[PDB]
Amino acid sequence: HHLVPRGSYKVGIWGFGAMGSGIAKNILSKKNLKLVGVHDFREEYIEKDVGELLGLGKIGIKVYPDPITMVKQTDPDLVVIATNSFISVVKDQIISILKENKNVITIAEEMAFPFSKDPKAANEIDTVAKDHNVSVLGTGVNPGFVLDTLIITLTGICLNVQRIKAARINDLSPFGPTVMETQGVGTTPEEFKQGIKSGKIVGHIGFEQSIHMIAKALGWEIDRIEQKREPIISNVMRETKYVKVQPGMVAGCNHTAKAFYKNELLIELEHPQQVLPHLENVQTGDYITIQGDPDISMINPEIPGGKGTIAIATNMIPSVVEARPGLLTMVDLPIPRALLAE
Amino acid sequence: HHLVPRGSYKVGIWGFGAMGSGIAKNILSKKNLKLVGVHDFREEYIEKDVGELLGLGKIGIKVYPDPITMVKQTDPDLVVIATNSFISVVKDQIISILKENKNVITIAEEMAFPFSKDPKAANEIDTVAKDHNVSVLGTGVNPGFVLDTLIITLTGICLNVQRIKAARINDLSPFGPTVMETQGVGTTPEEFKQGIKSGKIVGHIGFEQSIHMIAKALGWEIDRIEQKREPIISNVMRETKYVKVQPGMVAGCNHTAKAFYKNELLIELEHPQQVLPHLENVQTGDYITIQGDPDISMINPEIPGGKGTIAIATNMIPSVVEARPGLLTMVDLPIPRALLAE
Ligand SMILES: NC(=O)c1ccc[n+]([C@@H]2O[C@H](COP(=O)([O-])OP(=O)(O)OC[C@H]3O[C@@H](n4cnc5c(N)ncnc54)[C@H](O)[C@@H]3O)[C@@H](O)[C@H]2O)c1
Ligand SMILES: NC(=O)c1ccc[n+]([C@@H]2O[C@H](COP(=O)([O-])OP(=O)(O)OC[C@H]3O[C@@H](n4cnc5c(N)ncnc54)[C@H](O)[C@@H]3O)[C@@H](O)[C@H]2O)c1
Repeated sequence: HHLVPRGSYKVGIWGFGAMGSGIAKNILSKKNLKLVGVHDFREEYIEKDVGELLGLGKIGIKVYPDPITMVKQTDPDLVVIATNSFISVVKDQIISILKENKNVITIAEEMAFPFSKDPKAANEIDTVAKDHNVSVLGTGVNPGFVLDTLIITLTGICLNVQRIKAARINDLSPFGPTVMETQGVGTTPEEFKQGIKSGKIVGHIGFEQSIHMIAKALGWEIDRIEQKREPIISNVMRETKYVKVQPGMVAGCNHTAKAFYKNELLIELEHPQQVLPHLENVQTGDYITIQGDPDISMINPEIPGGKGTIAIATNMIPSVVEARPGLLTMVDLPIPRALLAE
Repeated sequence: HHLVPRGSYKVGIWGFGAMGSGIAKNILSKKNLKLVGVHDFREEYIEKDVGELLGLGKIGIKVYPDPITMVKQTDPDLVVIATNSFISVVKDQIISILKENKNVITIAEEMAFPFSKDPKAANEIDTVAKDHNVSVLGTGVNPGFVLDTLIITLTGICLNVQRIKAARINDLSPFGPTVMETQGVGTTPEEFKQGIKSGKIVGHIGFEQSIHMIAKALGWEIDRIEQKREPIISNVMRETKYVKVQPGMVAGCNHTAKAFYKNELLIELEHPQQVLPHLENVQTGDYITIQGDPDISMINPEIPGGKGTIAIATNMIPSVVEARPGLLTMVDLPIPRALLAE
């Protein structure tokens, strides 16, 4: 009732890495968004022109050494935070922006649905947001879309849902050595085991967030989540510039999650990640099965993680600016849609 | 800012046919909805107990001969109108409810997005809704989901969209003689031609609504829509209790639509409807292709029209009750999701 609608929105960015620089380039293309400032803590970006960093020539938008200075001088309506995955780090970044009376989108995986896993941090964020009449959303391809929002959306044509099973199968081949390491690519089984114990081999971050969003959306409770991270052993040679997988070595990580209530399995999410999956007849894609009334079976190849994340983080901007105050989720907002290029 | 949120919602129904009786049964199953009244103009329903009509025993909810009496005595928060397809008929039904200060959902095909095709009727509805601080939504499987909402949602992971192509392929075999007639099943080509001219053979109602919703959502303009309705000629026998199709006869209707702007094709929607499509290797399903950055290719079998429509019309109820006043569309509301059974 009191919302003043706007026709264009100013955007700032905190974190000018792969995602945040993609986002900046995407915003620059939009008719109804304007990029007004960027911040990153690395000297290689600080005080440089964002246009020139992106290879577009000078556009007169600089990278600020400080995010609060950025916000105060450039006056964005919303800041996109593309920094870290973990609510223990990102919470203070989010709160810093909300205290300067701006909205936030983050792609941090633990922010897609933090209410069950990190209830104190969630409440702290929601409270600051409400106290400053601003909104926060965590989004992304996964978590934020393929294994949560999209699943939920499909249930909208169901009379009732019994259980969900979904899988995202990607190809790690495009990526660099850090990604290869986090999925154990190019390891022996023993090496993989020790990387899992040490945390060097991560698998996927977000299944708990997606499970809890789906559950909340459908009115279910979840009392237990079992996760497994198992090496994907190759029978063939798989090689990129940065990794060599021989037969018997690990080609990546099969991370799966099962969510229960009182020992009834309600949600099963699977995310095998490996290099060159087609070499052993694995087809990449996003696959959703809903068992209910009716049953639904649904994308090949899979939605690209990087490009899709850049996209959705951009595309949600107007909705978040226009949204009610608080810590919001994708389930609270109008359906995602692509914003018009200039 | 002024919205008082509710935890349960009372529902009324106008039109107790295949959809409206399905909807009533679905609402009766929900934890957070209560069915409070039904109206239909046929004597066979009027004054009968809805529970008994549905085979559930007496539940003490009757069918009213008058919808306004229904609303005044049973005090629903929202009325679902499942009567007719055409905005020329349904507009006055919708307006009648809005003037009694209640919200509306309708499944009328021309109400999914009436702003371009029927701008005077749309504005009249939007104006009455706003004047009475209530909301109206048109929804359904098609239009309302598969060839509009769902497509739009998928674009939310795109950087930009060039063009869309989508098809829904169903099987008419389950249906009765009226459906068979509207799709020309069991006709000769000459007969089909004359049924198209007379309006006995309809094809699909809604492509213009879906095209215009997708366009509006993406910020596109459409200046021309070309439609074709061509008979699907069988090479084999196809038979149900109510129809016999011999080789050379028509098995149904291939209705397609192409939407342009300045002669560039932006949206192509296809809905072949025929009996027993598998007999000539046609696979039923809903298929969406987005050409853009990135390209996206997406359900087999197709989302069931009847069950899915019952579902979505029910599932949107809380959102519409909670929504801002006016004539809304699926693009304005939170993502569809299944409501919890009691
Ligand atoms: N939800 C999803 O689907 C999704 C998808 C992609 C990435 N992510 C997450 O988004 C984050 C960003 O991914 P990326 O690929 O852009 O990573 P990146 O390493 O390429 O970029 C991170 C950037 O943030 C900067 N940065 C980090 N901490 C900072 C701080 N405290 N202050 C200022 N600048 C800081 C770094 O200097 C770097 O430029 C990661 O946590 C990633 O896992 C989520
Ligand atoms: N958007 C979609 O995907 C979608 C899907 C299914 C049906 N529909 C539409 O929904 C409508 C209902 O479909 P159905 O299969 O239930 O049709 P139906 O013929 O089985 O039921 C219509 C009912 O409405 C009653 N009725 C009609 N006009 C009335 C009036 N003026 N006052 C009171 N009662 C009245 C009839 O007596 C009948 O019981 C149709 O127009 C149909 O095309 C849309």
